[PDB]
Amino acid sequence: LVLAAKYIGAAIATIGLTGAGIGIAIVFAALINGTSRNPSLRNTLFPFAILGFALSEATGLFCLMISFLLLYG
Amino acid sequence: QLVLAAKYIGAAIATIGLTGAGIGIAIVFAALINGTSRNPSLRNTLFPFAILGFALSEATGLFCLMISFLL
Amino acid sequence: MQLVLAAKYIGAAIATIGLTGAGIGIAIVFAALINGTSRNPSLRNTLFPFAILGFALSEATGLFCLMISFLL
Amino acid sequence: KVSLVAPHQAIFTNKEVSQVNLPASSGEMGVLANHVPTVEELAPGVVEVIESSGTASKYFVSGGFASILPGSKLSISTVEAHPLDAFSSENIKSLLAEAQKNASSADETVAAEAAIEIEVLEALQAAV
Amino acid sequence: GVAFEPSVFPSFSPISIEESPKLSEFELEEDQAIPTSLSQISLTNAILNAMAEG
Amino acid sequence: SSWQKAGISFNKYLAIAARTVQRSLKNDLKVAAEKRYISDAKVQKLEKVSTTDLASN
Amino acid sequence: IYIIGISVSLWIGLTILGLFLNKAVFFSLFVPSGTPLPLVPVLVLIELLSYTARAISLGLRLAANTLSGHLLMSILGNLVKIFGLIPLAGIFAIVILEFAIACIQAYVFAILTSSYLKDSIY
Repeated sequence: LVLAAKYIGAAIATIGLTGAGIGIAIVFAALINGTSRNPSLRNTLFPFAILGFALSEATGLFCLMISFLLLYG
Repeated sequence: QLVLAAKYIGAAIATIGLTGAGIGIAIVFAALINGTSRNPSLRNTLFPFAILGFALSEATGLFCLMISFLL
Repeated sequence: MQLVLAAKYIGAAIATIGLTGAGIGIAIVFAALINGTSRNPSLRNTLFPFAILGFALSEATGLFCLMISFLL
Repeated sequence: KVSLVAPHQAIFTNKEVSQVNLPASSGEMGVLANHVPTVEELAPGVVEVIESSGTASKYFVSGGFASILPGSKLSISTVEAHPLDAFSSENIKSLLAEAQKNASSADETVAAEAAIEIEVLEALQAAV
Repeated sequence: GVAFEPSVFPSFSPISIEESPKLSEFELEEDQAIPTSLSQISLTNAILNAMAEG
Repeated sequence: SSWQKAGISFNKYLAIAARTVQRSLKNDLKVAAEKRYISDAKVQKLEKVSTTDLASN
Repeated sequence: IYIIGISVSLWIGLTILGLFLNKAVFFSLFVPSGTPLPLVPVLVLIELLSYTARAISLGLRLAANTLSGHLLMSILGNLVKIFGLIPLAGIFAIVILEFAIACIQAYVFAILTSSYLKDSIY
């Protein structure tokens, strides 16, 4: 039976969402606390937050494609 | 049928290591964003350690993803 | 045997879960030594002796756990 | 290299020192050779400066601001800096007993000033 | 030691001491009074030095 | 202490700690030291060339 | 009450997505922070996708409050079989927290709608 083990591959693979969810808040906590020290507002800290969040979110997008491929192919 | 059933579950248990790779990319960026506001680590200097430090932490996620993708 | 060979492969994977404590332990002592040396002035002594001795104690957990998975 | 200059006399003045341990606001910090930049407030403790060997001079500072420059320079600006041998044990007990009885006995700034004088007198009497 | 001249010395406030160029180079406690304590201590020191020279 | 809630700044806190440490030391070593903690100066705020009440603590 | 809460929350989520799409027909669109990079359209998990997650989280307050009150049936059989006065203090604290959760859930729903109206006019 291959259909029974295919459903378990989409549940245990979602355990990696803890690092992607906490990583978006870790980069936002340092940017909000650093901007109040004057005066990283326009660009500088604001431009690095958009590029820094894409690196932390890359692990969640790659792990989600593995569980989604087992439920379709 | 037991060999094909274990291959589908192996792609999910091997993805548990993404918590260290996802949080590691943000831990290096949090210290670089807070340290750049102290004046004046902008161009180069701290930019080289952040680019080299992020590639070393991302090596664990790329090696762990090849194991589940080889099934 | 089929039941004896299946438990040996599962034992080598469950025993390898302890690498998170040994891997983060070597980095915890290195993070305090890098930040402590910048505050002057223990570099080649004082803090250098505790970092070498402290890393050997944290690495004992990874070496003992690796022998269990290697013998199963 | 220390610059412990008071507002009445000069102690270190010229740069001819090695190590110095002064009590700051957080903990008992100690400057070594090339110290890092740290401008923390000094509390009412003992400011000992080790002169190469064991020729340290314990100077009981009354509190100030220990400034550490980036060029391996320590500027300990304090109001009063006296040695440990210039204090009397009989006269120190009279100031601590009068400040404890006057605390929480009136109003205005009389009870608030007695609490700060009792804490500074207890720390100097325990380091004899 | 015979003649003199009228000089002047500026005194910064608490808002100008924290807005310096290299003010964040030293380890200062941002939770406690660090910006206000630097301007209050400098006012009494500058007044004592000007009165002694005068 | 809690000197931020009252009207005591860094100048008043440093003068109170230096005067209490000098009086708690040796009584015989108080030569040329009592004049640094006692003053007869007064302060009077002016307005418009009139002034108000003169205070001296 | 559980089926009516999920149906009422789904209608509020569709109105927030339809109002933001109607304002984009005459005030440009964009809605994306640019910092010399790309791949901004792949992370479209907000605006339209955020309305589905906010409606299920806000609508679950009615089902979570009913689960706390229905849990007293298991503790009633053990108290009528240490002293049983510990169950009265615990049920009073859970009832006060469930009633106060309605005010926090209503304030969280109004704060989420303020971000959609301010971003649609900027």
